[PDB]
Amino acid sequence: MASGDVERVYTDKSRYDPGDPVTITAQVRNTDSIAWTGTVQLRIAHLEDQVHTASQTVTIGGGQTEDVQFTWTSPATDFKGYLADIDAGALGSGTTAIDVSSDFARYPRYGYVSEFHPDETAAESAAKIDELAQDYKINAWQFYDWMWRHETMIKRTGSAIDSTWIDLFNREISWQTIQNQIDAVHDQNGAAMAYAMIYAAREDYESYGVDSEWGIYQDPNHLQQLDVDFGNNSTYMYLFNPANTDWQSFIHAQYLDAINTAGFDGIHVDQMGQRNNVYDYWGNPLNFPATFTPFINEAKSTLTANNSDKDRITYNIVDGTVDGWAANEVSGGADVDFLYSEIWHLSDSYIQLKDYIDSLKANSGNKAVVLAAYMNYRENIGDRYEAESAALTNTATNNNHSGYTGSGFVDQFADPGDAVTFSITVPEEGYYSLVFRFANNSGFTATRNLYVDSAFEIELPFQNQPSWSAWSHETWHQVYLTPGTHTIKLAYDAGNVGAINLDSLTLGTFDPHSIRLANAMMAASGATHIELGEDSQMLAHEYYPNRSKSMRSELKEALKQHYNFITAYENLLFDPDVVDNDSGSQFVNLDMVSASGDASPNTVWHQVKRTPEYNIVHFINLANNDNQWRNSANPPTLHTNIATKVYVSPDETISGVYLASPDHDDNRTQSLAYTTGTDIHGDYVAFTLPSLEYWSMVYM
Ligand SMILES: [Ca+2]
Ligand SMILES: [Ca+2]
Ligand code: NA
Repeated sequence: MASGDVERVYTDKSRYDPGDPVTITAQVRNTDSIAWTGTVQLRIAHLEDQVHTASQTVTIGGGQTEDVQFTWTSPATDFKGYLADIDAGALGSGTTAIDVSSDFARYPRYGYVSEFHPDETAAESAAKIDELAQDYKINAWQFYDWMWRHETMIKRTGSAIDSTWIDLFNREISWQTIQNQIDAVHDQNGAAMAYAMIYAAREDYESYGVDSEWGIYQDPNHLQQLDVDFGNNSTYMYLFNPANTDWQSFIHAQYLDAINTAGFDGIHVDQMGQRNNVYDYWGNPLNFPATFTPFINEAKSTLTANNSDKDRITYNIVDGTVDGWAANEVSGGADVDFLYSEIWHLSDSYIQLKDYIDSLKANSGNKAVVLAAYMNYRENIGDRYEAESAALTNTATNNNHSGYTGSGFVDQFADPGDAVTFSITVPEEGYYSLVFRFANNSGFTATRNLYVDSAFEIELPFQNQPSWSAWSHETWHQVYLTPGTHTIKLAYDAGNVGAINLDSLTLGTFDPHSIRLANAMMAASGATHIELGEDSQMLAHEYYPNRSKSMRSELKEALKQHYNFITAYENLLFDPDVVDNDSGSQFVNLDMVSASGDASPNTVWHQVKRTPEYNIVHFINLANNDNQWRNSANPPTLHTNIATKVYVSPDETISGVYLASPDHDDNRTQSLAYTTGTDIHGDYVAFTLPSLEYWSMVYM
């Protein structure tokens, strides 16, 4: 009785040049008591075609996990996704995608780095980079808030680069850590993109060589420069004019310093979004969104002159939507290598988001599109533990303010020696986000010390709110926990301040249902999603270090599948020749399953696309859910054996009907039996979809 499983399959790089050798590794576990000897088979497909096989005999000891490796010379034709399948017979199987692309900008799969601690060792830097590359095919990383000051990015004493420096939120950043992450990125053939603002400088900017004549103002008399107040009467960002050629000259030299000193491949240029009624120093009104494209193009040219292998650029189109602010200007005129857009509430539905991605493509000559679209934003979702049901220590229960959940909340939480002790149960080893719902109208920030299984973790702040009924869940802390029972104690110890009312503790959890639907919708429309970073953290908020939610292992598995599916089938998703097919919503029929062509709520949404070689039908299952992409969702209504008709041209040629999904069979393509026929409505191909859970793709 042989037994086991392939735990992980990955490649040595997230991207390859045509002709590069690819090393594919199956991590194969023998779960039997004794050693297994057997054949392990590699099959590599390109879409429906089997292109390579290989075989070897291996022995794997009882209870052991062994890396089984194959090597493959990638074919010499550029821009090709493949699927590598490793079959170990009785010990199971697994797949991974292979991406052959000379230019990552064609198929960006963008993640992030936000943590640059001195105590992060090279091995830890390499492990978080390697995990993202291996499991999600990430080929580019945005290094978020690596810089010292927004206008002076590397901190120097004379000509020596400081070993560490302190960022705008008082975080300690190590130069060596940044460098080690960059090298680990390059070891995956990745691109390392340096975050920077288009137009920002920190306080006292006159001392760092920046002229206040370059700024932008709320009035024509240069009185009030546009700023961001961080609310401590000290830390500000001041805004400047992207059209001003001296600001350009200063800030583009900083970009080059980042390229040349750290080895970044390019610049991720951010902005704050829509500002109205804006003036330069001299009191001239600015067409503000029209300044961005000249800045970007000059930036691109400056970067290309410095180093044409490390000249990458993108610019964040904030609050993206059809004809949104700066959207047509940037997508239609700016030499970004790929488009990037932060989505807020002007494209809330699937179809609105689709319409936006389509317009970015049409404007830009089918550039890649990456979307920042923070899933489940501000939802206090996950396992909830009510504070009034916890173990109380010199604190009591009450109900005399509006807005609590459960039967009440903890109050008389104002003195040293007072505490609240939650007793939680977690189903697996991993990160858990402790999210505290509380009130505080003390007039000032309160603080408590947090303890986990009796041992001190950290001191947490609790911001003051306008009233005792304005609750907040914006105090959170992530911890790493083993399965089963744990104790979570919030304490007023000596040296803590303020009174607070405590509603609950929630284990902040990303919802997989929404996340899988959104990712499917974006990929079916030709965009990817910046969401993964660090050691499989996910973006919960625009400030990337926010850990207010954590992913559970079932979501991490689904994301691995999804991210490999969009790499292996990248030629049917993101190539410039992938276009919507003109025909409307009676192009496709699903017998006795409600469907739409327009992402209607509670329907199987079908979308028909085509290349020169293939016709493509996407099915995205919105059954049991609405049409809004961001918000947590129900499990979709599972469908089985859907009698499907796809109406086709009488001319069009048809060799077979192929099915693949990130939901079933490790992204492998399945050939489906089908018939051709004609009826009242026209010529069709008929076939049965065996199942539909989130997203299935049929090609022919
Ligand atoms: Ca409560
Ligand atoms: Ca929804
Ligand atoms: Na139907």
